[PDB]
Amino acid sequence: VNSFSGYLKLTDNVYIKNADIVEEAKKVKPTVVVNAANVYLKHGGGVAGALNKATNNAMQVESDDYIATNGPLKVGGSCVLSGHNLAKHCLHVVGPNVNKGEDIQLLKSAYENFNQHEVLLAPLLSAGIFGADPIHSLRVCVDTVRTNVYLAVFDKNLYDKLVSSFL
Ligand SMILES: O=C(O)C[C@@H](NC(=O)c1ncnc2[nH]ccc12)c1cccc(F)c1
Repeated sequence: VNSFSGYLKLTDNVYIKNADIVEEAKKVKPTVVVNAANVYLKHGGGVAGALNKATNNAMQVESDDYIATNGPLKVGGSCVLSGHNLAKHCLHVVGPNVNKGEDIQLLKSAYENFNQHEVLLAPLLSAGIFGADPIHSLRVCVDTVRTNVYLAVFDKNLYDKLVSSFL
């Protein structure tokens, strides 16, 4: 039994809510919050910019040290860093950015990173400004993630569309 509230159950292990992931993280303080990162961990906009802003830029400072040491992530890859004031850990996951020309088949690989963690608060990878079909992303999520995932969808109209079209 945990502290997530108001989530709609989609499957045995996937739950969904129309919510700002930052506000959910502040309220729940989960073990793992997922960031929709890019390979450079440059947290400018979207989920990443919003999470980083809520950490007072500490996420960016930590991320720059990570990249200076290790180089960039792969599309489809991830790294575990601090969750700062928002969570114990942040799992930075790189879904493909279709607007940048990245391979949509890598979305499944991106979601596979979630399976290394028992419970996650996460956004809908590759949706919105990353340019992929969000209905497809939700289907890949449900068909790939086996651990317990609480999805926070920011856009209200999108949430309603995802629920109403879910198979
Ligand atoms: O509208 C949506 O859900 C899709 C969108 N999500 C957000 O931008 C978002 N989600 C939750 N809390 C948030 N707080 C501030 C922004 C924000 C998105 C776009 C690309 C990759 C993703 F993984 C998710």
